[PDB]
Amino acid sequence: KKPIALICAELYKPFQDLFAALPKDCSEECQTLFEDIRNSESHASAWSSALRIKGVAYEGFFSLTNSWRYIPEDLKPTLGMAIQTVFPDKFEKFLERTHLHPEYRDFTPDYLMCRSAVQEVSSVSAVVDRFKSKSSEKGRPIRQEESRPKTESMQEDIEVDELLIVEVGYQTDIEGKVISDIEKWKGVVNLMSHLGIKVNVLTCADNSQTPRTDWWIDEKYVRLLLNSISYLFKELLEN
Amino acid sequence: QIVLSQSPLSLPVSLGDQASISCRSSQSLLHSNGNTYLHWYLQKPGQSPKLLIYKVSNRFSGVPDRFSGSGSGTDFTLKISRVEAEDLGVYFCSQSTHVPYTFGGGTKLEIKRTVAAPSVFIFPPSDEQLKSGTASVVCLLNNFYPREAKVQWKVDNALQSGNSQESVTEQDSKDSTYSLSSTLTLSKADYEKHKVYACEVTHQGLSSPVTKSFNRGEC
Amino acid sequence: EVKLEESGGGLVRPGGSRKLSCAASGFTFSSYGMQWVRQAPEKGLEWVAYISSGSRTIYYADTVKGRFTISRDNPKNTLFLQMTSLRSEDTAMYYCATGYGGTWFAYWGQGTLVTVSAASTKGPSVFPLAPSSKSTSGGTAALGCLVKDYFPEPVTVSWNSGALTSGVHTFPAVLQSSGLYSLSSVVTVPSSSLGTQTYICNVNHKPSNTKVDKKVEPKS
Ligand SMILES: [Mn+2]
Ligand SMILES: [Mn+2]
Repeated sequence: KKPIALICAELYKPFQDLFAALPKDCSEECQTLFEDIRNSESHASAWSSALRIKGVAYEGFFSLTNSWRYIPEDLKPTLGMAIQTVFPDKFEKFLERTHLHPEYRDFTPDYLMCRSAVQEVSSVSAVVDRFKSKSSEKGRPIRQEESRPKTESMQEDIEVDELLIVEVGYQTDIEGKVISDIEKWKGVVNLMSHLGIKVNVLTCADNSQTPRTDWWIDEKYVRLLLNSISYLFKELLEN
Repeated sequence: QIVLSQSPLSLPVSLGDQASISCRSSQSLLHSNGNTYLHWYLQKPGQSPKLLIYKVSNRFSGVPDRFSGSGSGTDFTLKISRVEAEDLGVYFCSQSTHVPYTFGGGTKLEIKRTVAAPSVFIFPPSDEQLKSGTASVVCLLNNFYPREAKVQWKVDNALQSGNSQESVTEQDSKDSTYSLSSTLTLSKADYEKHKVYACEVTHQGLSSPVTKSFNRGEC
Repeated sequence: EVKLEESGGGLVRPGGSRKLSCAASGFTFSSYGMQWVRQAPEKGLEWVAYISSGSRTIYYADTVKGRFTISRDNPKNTLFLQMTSLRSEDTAMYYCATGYGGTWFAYWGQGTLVTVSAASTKGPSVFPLAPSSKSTSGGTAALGCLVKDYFPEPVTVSWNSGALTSGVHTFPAVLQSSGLYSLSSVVTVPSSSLGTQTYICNVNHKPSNTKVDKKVEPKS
């Protein structure tokens, strides 16, 4: 019965609360998408836009939760960009070993950080332990892999640069999300091991049935998503 | 699971001479961080091991400068420029580039000295032990060099096997000799069934094998 | 002064468990990785386990995997090794060690002896090795003591309460097929002193709280 514009009208408050709490670039992109929904002419157009809001907003709240920078997809660095700027002395041999798999160079994770446009973090190991802790405490599916040349041991007498590669998501099939993510990045990790480059890859996911205290984002942010985008999806179907 | 192969197994060297000990790795010990984690240790007799050299060639603080290390990749060498009496013991290389951390098998540094033939002594069983139903006969090879020696037991000229055991001391710190005990154990009944108990000793310091013996019913 | 001091060794039956400790001093313990290394009697060195400064990274020798646990308590400057499902092959001197800045073994403890066996603790029988013309050479006579069938290992021998040290040779123990140990101690002395100087071998076996003083005199 209800037209789409009227659906957006009814959820004015929830969406105004959502936009107010997202990081600035993330909020703007969601606001544009919301007006695409408001002015949508086809049900397929609205749903696709809602899908974009779901993923973009979730990433904004993942960033806030972790005190990380939200990066719009257009500004997200690729793997090749990370090797170029963080491990320049190995970039040429990175190119050679990617000749049979050149799409590796263009892999663009949600977050691509390095230890102190690649973002900097204070400790990679702390993030990994955070993820492994919540996986072990709350049963949350993750996948994790670290590169390792041969059977090399960690060392105490020198520091090396390292990368942390994180994939996040908001979607129903949580197990499938992390299984497919780690599978996609497995070849890169093996490659990194052969280059002597230390990397960790992390993947995790939430869905709308995850207990509110158990998400990878702060519970306050869970309510904002459920009160806005999640109802929007409900209301798009009914009407 | 790097295998470290040391050579030689035993190294006799005169005081004041140079010694060289080799450690070969089954794969390269170059770590991706650019360092090579091959290290060298000495275990003196009865003591805990002691670090000499770390990461191929860095002498550990306080270690005498007669010790040095070199090498790269899979081939490494420990040198003692001028051997001192206190360098007696077992030298080990070990690696910590890869997990598991692994050790070489050990090289025993021996202080060379002039040949010394053993003094050979024999001890019948004590009456106290014999009352208990057992008879141990002890043959002692005292203060000899080099270490190679052969000791066998003959009871009424029949060679014994399966009833003796031997033990050798560490090279003496002051005179650089070895001593060896060989102990023949018989039941009391077996012991009293025979007369001649003989220890036969072969050592390069002797002009021929020496048989030291006693007759049971004699003193 | 950097020091590492192990404790907790002793005798365990096969299948059993034991926990070792290592007390560290002289350096900021919590900043450095710590390790265990062992040495079976008369054999070479064998690395056991590694634990990073903040316990994040742990490595084990394949022969102890699923049986041993390494851990530490940084506020208490203590390193631990929990051993379970012990086997006779685990019998060894256990050392703690650290690189104090690397994965090499720069500092070592004095070690603590773990014996895995079902033999029961037993003090030695001590028998004289009497001097005779069959143990004499020149102006020199040899005598000694047979230290038979004790367990577990640690045994100490002295002569005349430690006063007689020149010419003493105490041999390394041999593990017998029975599961007990035996050794001899010998000494060479002037043959002129026989019958005027008394010779006593003093045998201490702390694990059984046994002390034996055996006088050794010429066989008559
Ligand atoms: Mn993405
Ligand atoms: Mn994603």
